[PDB]
Amino acid sequence: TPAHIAMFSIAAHGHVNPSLEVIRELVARGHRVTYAIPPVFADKVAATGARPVLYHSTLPGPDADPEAWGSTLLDNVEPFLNDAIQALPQLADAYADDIPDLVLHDITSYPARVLARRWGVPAVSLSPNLVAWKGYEEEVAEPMWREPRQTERGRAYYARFEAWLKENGITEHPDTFASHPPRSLVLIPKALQPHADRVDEDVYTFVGACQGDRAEEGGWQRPAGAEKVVLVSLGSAFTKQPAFYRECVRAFGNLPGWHLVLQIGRKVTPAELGELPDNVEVHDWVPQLAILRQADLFVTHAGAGGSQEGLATATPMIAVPQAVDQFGNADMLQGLGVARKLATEEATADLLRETALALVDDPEVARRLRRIQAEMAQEGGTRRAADLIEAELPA
Ligand code: NA
Repeated sequence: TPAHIAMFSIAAHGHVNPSLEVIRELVARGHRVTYAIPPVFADKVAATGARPVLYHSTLPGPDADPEAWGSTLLDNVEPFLNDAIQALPQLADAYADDIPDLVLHDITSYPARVLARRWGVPAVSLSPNLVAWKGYEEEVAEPMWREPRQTERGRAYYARFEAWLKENGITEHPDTFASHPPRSLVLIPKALQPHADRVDEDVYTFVGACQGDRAEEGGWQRPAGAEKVVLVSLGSAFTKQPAFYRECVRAFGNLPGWHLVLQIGRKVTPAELGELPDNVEVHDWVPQLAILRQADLFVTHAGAGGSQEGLATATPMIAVPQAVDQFGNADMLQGLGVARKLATEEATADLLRETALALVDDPEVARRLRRIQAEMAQEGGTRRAADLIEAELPA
């Protein structure tokens, strides 16, 4: 008689993709898994074998640019409260006489936390980004929150948040409720966790290893004259670059022994790029892994899949973030001695080239990558996380 594990997330790729493999494995293990998700991701979720439970989220669909979330931290954070308040009852009612044995959820789902409590079952939080360490509150939250909190808006945000939890028997402060889960699996490698020396390892277990995505075998496969392959697979931060994808051509084009995979405004759109040399393939859509598995350098936006897979593929990286969060990845990657940090004003054909020739020729870069790949192997992937989830399953 199967345990019911209820998963919760929102319609955003970065909050669904990282755990799809885990959900897939839990189903493969015989658990009955339901997955609360908006309709746009129903197909995506059903493909894991989980039953989608549909609800209406007022958050921006997975198909939205980052003008659409908002410009200050209260603009970033309020939407999750607003959504949660109108999603809670939908979800409570959809699960009314089918109370799960265990609640799993991406960090964005406030309803999941509330319902786990209301139902008196354990919740397991699944983080696709870094988590709080012991000390973050004083260290980091304050000043960041220091100002918005003495504004009329921030006092009302926090007021409404209190009241809403109070409605649901919860007395934890909202910052506690939101940012400090009792139990969490962190889906990024420890190597990419700030001040990771201080994460509480009763609460949090790191499971950041590649287990999965398209584990496909063969994507594109190296032309058998390609000494050094450089995939440029998010290298940018998704913004217009009629100079950066072209700076990449000038860096690697006709560079003896090199071969350059570019991936563009992934809607085609150009004959900017111009007179492509013979060792330069450009595409709108690539299989970042089979490539990375045979690539020797990776120019990247450096988000989770991207910082992770290059580490996972022991591929040194030229870090081209263009976002404060990936500025922390960049100096973290760079901090580990396996990448050099670059912004677009900086990522010019010359400096791309000499940095590329540094990194691929640095035998210690390779040794460090080996080191990190081994630590991620240990952390475990899908089976690992699935184990940890079972180990909670009021069973
Ligand atoms: Na490699």
